[PDB]
Parts: sequence; structure tokens; C-alpha cells
Amino acid sequence: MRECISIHVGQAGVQIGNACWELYCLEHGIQPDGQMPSDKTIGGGDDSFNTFFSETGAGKHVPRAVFVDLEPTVIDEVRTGTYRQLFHPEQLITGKEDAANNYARGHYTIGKEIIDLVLDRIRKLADQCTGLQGFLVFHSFGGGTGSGFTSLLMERLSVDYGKKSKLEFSIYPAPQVSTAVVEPYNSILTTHTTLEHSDCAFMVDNEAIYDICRRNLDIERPTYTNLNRLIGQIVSSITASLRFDGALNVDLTEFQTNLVPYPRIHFPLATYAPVISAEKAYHEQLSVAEITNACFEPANQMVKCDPRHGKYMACCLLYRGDVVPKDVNAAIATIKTKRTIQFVDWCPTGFKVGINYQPPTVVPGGDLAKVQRAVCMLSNTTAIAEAWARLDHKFDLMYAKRAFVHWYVGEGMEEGEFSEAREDMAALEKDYEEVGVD
Amino acid sequence: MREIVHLQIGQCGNQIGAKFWEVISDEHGIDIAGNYCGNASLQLERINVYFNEAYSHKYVPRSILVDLEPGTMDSVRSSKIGPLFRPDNFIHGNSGAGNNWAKGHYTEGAELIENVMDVVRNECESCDCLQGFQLIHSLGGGTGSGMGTLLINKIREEYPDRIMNTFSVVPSPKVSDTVVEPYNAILSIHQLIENTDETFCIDNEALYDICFRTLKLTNPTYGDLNHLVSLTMSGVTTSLRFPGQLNADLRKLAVNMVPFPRLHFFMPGFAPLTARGSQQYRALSVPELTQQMFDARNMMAACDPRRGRYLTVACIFRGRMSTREVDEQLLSVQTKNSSYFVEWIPNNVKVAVCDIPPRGLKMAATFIGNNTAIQELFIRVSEQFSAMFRRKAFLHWYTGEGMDEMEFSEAEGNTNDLVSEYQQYQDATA
Ligand SMILES: COc1ccc(C[C@@H]2NC(=O)/C=C/C[C@@H]([C@H](C)[C@H]3O[C@@H]3c3ccccc3)OC(=O)[C@H](CC(C)C)OC(=O)C(C)(C)CNC2=O)cc1Cl
Ligand SMILES: Nc1nc2c(ncn2[C@@H]2O[C@H](COP(=O)(O)OP(=O)(O)OP(=O)(O)O)[C@@H](O)[C@H]2O)c(=O)[nH]1
Ligand SMILES: Nc1nc2c(ncn2[C@@H]2O[C@H](COP(=O)(O)OP(=O)(O)O)[C@@H](O)[C@H]2O)c(=O)[nH]1
Repeated sequence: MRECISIHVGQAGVQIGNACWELYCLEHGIQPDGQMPSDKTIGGGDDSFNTFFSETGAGKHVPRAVFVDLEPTVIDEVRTGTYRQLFHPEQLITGKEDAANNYARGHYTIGKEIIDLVLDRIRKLADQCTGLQGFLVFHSFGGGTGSGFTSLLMERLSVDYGKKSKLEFSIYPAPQVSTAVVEPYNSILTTHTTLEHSDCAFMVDNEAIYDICRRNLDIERPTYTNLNRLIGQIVSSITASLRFDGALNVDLTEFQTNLVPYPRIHFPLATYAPVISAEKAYHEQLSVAEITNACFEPANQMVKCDPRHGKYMACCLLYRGDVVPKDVNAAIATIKTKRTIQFVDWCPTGFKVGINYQPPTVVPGGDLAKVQRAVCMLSNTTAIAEAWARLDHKFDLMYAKRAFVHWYVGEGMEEGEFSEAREDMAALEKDYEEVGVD
Repeated sequence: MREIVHLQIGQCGNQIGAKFWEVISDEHGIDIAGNYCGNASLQLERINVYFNEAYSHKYVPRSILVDLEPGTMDSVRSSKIGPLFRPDNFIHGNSGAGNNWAKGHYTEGAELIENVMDVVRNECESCDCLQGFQLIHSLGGGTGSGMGTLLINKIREEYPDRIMNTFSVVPSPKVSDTVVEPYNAILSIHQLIENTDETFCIDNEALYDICFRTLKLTNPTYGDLNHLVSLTMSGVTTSLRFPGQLNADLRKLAVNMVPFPRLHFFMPGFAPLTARGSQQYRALSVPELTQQMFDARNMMAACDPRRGRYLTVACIFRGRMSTREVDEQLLSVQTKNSSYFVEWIPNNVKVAVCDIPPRGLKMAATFIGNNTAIQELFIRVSEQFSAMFRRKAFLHWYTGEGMDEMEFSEAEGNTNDLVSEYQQYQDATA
């Protein structure tokens, strides 16, 4: 009755989604060939992981995934890896020429020559689903494919699937690991284009994942594998309310109502407490109050911004593992006695706690330690305006002398689209300030 | 013989209506099988207003239980009152409106309103004479508020010569955490101003206040609030269910109590209000019942009647009391506190005495008043609407169902005009 179609656009989206589907199969106990030991005894669907894993007649749990790139490198990497038979070769779309870290290449010239094939695969996956809610688009703000083709895909899915709500798991660019200089240009342009076509966007920057990996997993050179494993853990326990039993956030509509008051203020912030290294596994344990405090710690967020200077709107505390619901309320009361967390001046509800008793599973061989108590804090705040202000500051710095603009006007785009996207992000900054001023 | 068609829309309307029909059948001496088992012939007289007498002395209610979800129908059928109701009169959709007034007034209400109008016409065709319609619903939710005002408009279209009485439960932030309940409340208040002749403004804030302070409950559930509303709604319709001097049979009650066509929002009250299992320790007499009848702490709408003027009062006393002492105490209340009643409506306090008390209480005092203090309730809901509307929170869920954004401003302007009219008739002196 509820079905979701995960879409992974770009290299970042494809790698993050491959790690995410690995952790989904690890959490649900699904074998890499597609069969299931326990829940294939029934042999039927609608067991709350039929939102993501479609079941064939042979008992294979093929995921509802579409992997898109304009470069065949990472698609062949997932076609060669341990889940090569789990994903259908029709749904793994490759390309010939890249977007070359250009928004206008992936949105107007190179992405326009492949958009109908991806739309055909999306409709072929949607025709199997009888209760489809929407899509989870995995992409990146910085790259060419993950910005331009994601914006083109969001336009096509809004004009074709207008009764559906589309989530996003975007990758905000970081200067520590950056493939390009024009990542502010692509980020501002795809945020302007996917503002009217996205319903709840969970942007996560690699700077916060970089800092968390370096300060917790003790890796001073974090590669893309450690970042991929950590963001796969983050997104897997984001979606753990959706693939499991019903407490809260069981639908994409529930995601859009519990956190998102405005059509344009739709950028929540996730926070995860038990990010501990695999060496420090049996040193101590972690109580509910301290992991709630670390979920309210500004250094543990998935976005490098300060929430105490802004005002909250919502909080969906999502607990994993064997957590008793008694001391969660004591943790809530100790958080509430701290007046740093300051909600808006409407009826603010509070920390909507839902508890899933399935223990969290980490990847064997990964740097994340196996833990018994895990917690995800989806919070809508006005602190994301700091990240958008940083992006528009870099955009203004590069656009003051019109640097790199010829790489965009030469691929079909107009000159005034940059000023239009700058004005739209200025309006988003004004909206976040108007919520922030009471 | 006149007869009222009862309608319950929504979860709150269905639960309050189930408790209400239980208290009414207990007062009338009717068990769950539809057989009369009382010891008084006064209970059987004027039974046709609410209970449909079938063959072989079968008293089924004329209740039309409406929802958009079957869970409330299953919960009603799980109680003892499920076999009591007519099983053909249960109507439920596939999915609830989900606290969306537009989704309960424009799409799901539109697709279910033909079936509920078919059931309404089926109840109406067997009438020797129709008196009017009684509706219990909540202004906060989606199906209750939206489909209630849609059914009100459809009934006003089909039967424009029949009175329309509503028991509208105004939502509170102290009992529900949903944020858009001012939107549904203000849009339903805008519909109830223009399309209803009688409205009993029950406020969940006042019920929470009574259960918090008076009843000494730390965590007031929905059961205690529904017990309070069931007591007050049994007391209000004791003029309709029984013959008396102040009979007030719906149209007569609207003629007495409503001086102006938009100022039809009443302020119900019940003087010996006690929690369940503790009503056997209350001393009962006449002047204490009269002094608790007009108490702001006892009144069941979150208003201060000392800050307003009673336009019209209909005090009904229940139990075995001397009518001389009741009339003496009420004339003493009207004369000693003559600043709280209007001078341009002479003899606006009407007293009736019914000898049948509600069960569990030897003496009761149930009060209906068209007080001017209900503008405080409308100011509170309109200020919460303005706080949620000045920065357009969750308007995409309403404008995505085809609702214009001018309709919210029209509802705000209509409720503000109603508040202005209440203030004008408060400040005016003869
Ligand atoms: C500062 O901002 C906030 C303050 C508090 C909160 C807490 C948050 N408040 C809201 O979600 C307000 C929602 C507006 C309506 C909107 C108007 C409905 O038409 C939407 C709709 C949805 C589904 C189907 C049809 C129609 O949604 C609901 O009623 C949802 C629908 C559920 C049943 C799925 O139900 C709830 O509310 C829950 C899940 C039971 C509890 N929710 C809350 O405590 C959030 C924010 Cl962002
Ligand atoms: N966390 C994480 N981020 C990644 C990963 N791969 C790429 N990125 C991010 O991706 C951003 C740029 O996008 P690209 O990697 O070039 O992918 P793309 O969107 O397809 O762009 P093109 O390949 O040029 O078409 C960089 O800023 C990186 O931060 C990854 O595996 N994990
Ligand atoms: N007094 C009282 N109010 C209730 C009760 N149940 C629900 N409510 C109120 O009524 C509203 C619920 O409306 P509902 O019929 O459920 O609409 P729905 O959500 O679309 O199904 C909420 O605002 C509650 O505040 C009850 O038992 N007693």
C-alpha cells in the first residue's frame, strides 16, 4: 500500500545509495543474491520492507532503485560489486559523456539526451507499484550530473507525478574533498530549480561528515569509503521509521507534515549521537540522556551550522535499539530545562519521540562500531540559513567578476538565470530570517 | 408529532454522541435492546423526537454516525451501544481527512455527501413531521469540521424550512497538539455563522479547565471530557425530550434564545458537575445550584460571563425541587445582579423545572445562555488563526485541495465581524 522509488543521480548519489542499499539488506537480513532466510517463509509482500524491496516470483528481493549517471564508472562499480545480481541491469543507467561539473551540461545539453530513458525506467518501476508514495532522490549539490540532471528529473517528476511527494538526500559541497571550483554555482542553481519540486530535502555536507570521521573514527585521511559508510548509516536510520513498524514518520506525507511548515522551508537537520570507532567498542556504554544531549550537541550534526543561534520548528527523535521509553521523557525534560532550544511562537508540540526496537546494524569491516542504543534527531531549524548564506557568499564572490559563467552560457543556459537563482536564494534567506524574527 | 434527526460526524462527534445516547437511554429507561424498562410514563411521552419507534416496541435512535474512517464505527460497535444504533445508518469512508478541512469539505466530503444525504432522505421520508437537525461534531479535525459544514450546507439546501442545531466542539491547544486546528475551527465557524440557526459552543479548553481545577485530575483523558459533554448535552435537550412550560422545541428555543441571526452561539452549563464515580457525595439544594449555574468556573465555554451581558437565558432545573424556591432564587439572581443582563430584552431569563433528574444526581441545574462573553472564545481562536496565518504555515495543504487563499481571509473577516457585532451589542445601552 506504500511504495518508494529510490533514485541515485550522480557519482555521490550512486555511491551513497549503494552503501545505503547494502545497509538496508544488512538491516533486513536480505542475502546479496536476493533471497531471504526468515521473511521469505511467507513469500508475500507488504511486510513494511515492500516499500523498498520488491519481491519477484523467485523470492529475489530486488530493490526499487534507479541508478543514474552520465559516466559508466560507478555504475560498473556497482555492477561488479557484491550486489551485482541484486540490481536489475535495466534500472542501472549509464551514460557516454559526463556533465563535467557543469550544471548547464547536465540540465540542458547532456542530461536532455538521456532524460527520456530515465523517465521510461521510472515509469516501468512505478507500474509495478500499486501504492506509490513518491521518490527519494540521492544526489549532490556540487557536481554536474547530480545538480543539473537532478533538477531536470525533478521538473519531469513534478509534471508527471504531481500527486506524489519527492524527498531528497543532497550532498552539500565541502572544500576538504571537492572535485571542482564551480560547486557554489551548481549548488545555487539546483537549489533554485528544485525549490518548487522538492518536498523535504535532507542536505548533508561532507565537511561535517569529515569532521565527525576525523574526531570520532580517528581517521585523519577520511576517504570516500568512510564518508559513504557514515552517510549510509545516517540515511539508513533516517529511513528506519519508514521501512519498519509504525510509530511516526511512516510515510512521505508524514515526513512532509511533521517537519515542513512552508513549501520553501523544507531542509531538516539530522543529528546522530553514537558515532564511535570500532576500536572503542567495549570501553563503555551510552545512556539515553547522554545520547539525547549529543543529539543536541552542535558538533554532532550532519550540517556544519549552529542551531542555538536559530529557532527550532520541529524535532522527531527516532530511537533505535532496546531503548526503554521511560528515561526518554527524563532526557526530554533535561533538554527542556535548557533554554538554548527555543521554539517558534506558535503551538510548538515538541520532541516527537518514536522508538524502534530493532537494533542498529553496522557494516562488518566498517569503521563504525556496533552499538545497542542509537538515536536520530530530525530537526527543522533556521540554522540552515547559515549554510545557504555561505553558499550565496561564495556565489557572490565568484559572480562579482562573472568568473566561470561562459561554461554555463555556452551550454544553452541564459545569463539572467544566475541572477534569478541569486534572487531566489536571497528570498529563501529572507524567508528563513522572517521565521527567525518574531 | 415532531422529530429531530441526529447526526454525528468525526471521532469526537461519534464518541460524544455515543456517550450522549447512552445517557439519554438511561434517562428514558431504555436498555441496549431497544425495550422500555422505566417505571415512569413521563419518559415514554415525547420519545419520538430522538428515538425511532420500530415494530414491537423497538426504540432505535435516529442517529446517523458519519466518519471518513471505519475505526470509530468499530469502536462504537465494540461498546454496548453498537447493537442499539441502526446498522444501516453507519457511514464511513476509506481514509480520514487527516486534520485537513479542505480534504473534508471539498474532496472526501463531496464524495461521501451523496451517501449521507441518501441516508438523511431515508430518515426524512418516514417522518410524520420533521422538527430539525441536531449535529454533534468537532471544529478541530478534518472530517468533523469539514464534512459537518458541508452536510450543514447540503441540509440547508434540501430543507431550508427546517431548523439546524449544532453541538460544535471548539478545539484547544491544551488537549490536542495539532497545529492547524485554528484553520478548521475558523473556517467551520465562518460556515456556522452563515448556515446554522443554533450552535452550542462546547470548548475543550473549558472542559480541560474544569477537569483540571474542579475535578482534580492530573491527566484528563477524553473519557472525562466526554462525560462532561454527555452530562451537559443530556441536560440541554431535557426541554426537547419532555413536556414542560418552557418546551422550547428547537424552533421555539431558537425564537426565544436568538435575537440576531449571527449571534446564535450558546454557552451551556451544568451546575453539579462531578467526575465519574464521585457524584454521590454532593449536597444538592436550590440556591447552591443557582449560584453554581452562573459560575464562570462551572460554565462549559472558556469565557467569563461577568465580562459580558446575557442576551437571553434558558435555565432548566432537573430533579424534585419546589418551583417557588427556584423562581425566587432566579429572580433574586436577576435582580441582585442586574448589571449582567441586558435591559433592552425584558424578561430574558426563562425558568423550567423537569421532575426527572439525570441518573447519579438527585438534583441538577442545566443552563443555556446566549451570553456576550463567547466573543472571548472567538477572539482566542481567531488570534491563534492569525498567529498561524500571518506567516502562512501549512497553507499548502489547504490550497493544494483547491481552496483559494481568499477563503481563509473571508473566514477571518467573518469571525472578526461577529466579534465586532458581539462587542457592539455589549456596549449598547437602552
Ligand atoms: C512549527 O511547525 C510545526 C509545529 C508542530 C509540528 C508537529 C506536528 N504538527 C503537524 O504535523 C501539523 C500538521 C498539519 C496537517 C495537515 C494540514 C494535513 O493536511 C495534511 C494531510 C496529511 C495526510 C493526509 C491528508 C492531509 O497534518 C496533519 O494533521 C498530520 C496528518 C497525518 C494524520 C498523516 O497529522 C499530524 O499532525 C500528526 C502526525 C498526527 C502529528 N503532527 C504534529 O504533531 C510540526 C511543525 Cl512543521
Ligand atoms: N559523501 C560522499 N560524497 C561524494 C562522494 N562522491 C562524490 N561526492 C561529492 O560529489 C561532489 C561532486 O559531485 P561528483 O562527484 O563530481 O558527481 P556528479 O554530480 O555526477 O558530477 P559529474 O561526475 O561531473 O557528472 C563532491 O563535492 C563530493 O563532495 C561519495 O562517494 N561520498
Ligand atoms: N472533547 C473531546 N474532544 C475530542 C475528542 N476526540 C477528539 N476531540 C477533538 O476533536 C478533534 C478531532 O477531530 P476528528 O473527528 O478526529 O477529525 P479527523 O482527524 O479528520 O478524523 C481534535 O481537535 C480533538 O481536539 C473527545 O473525545 N472529546
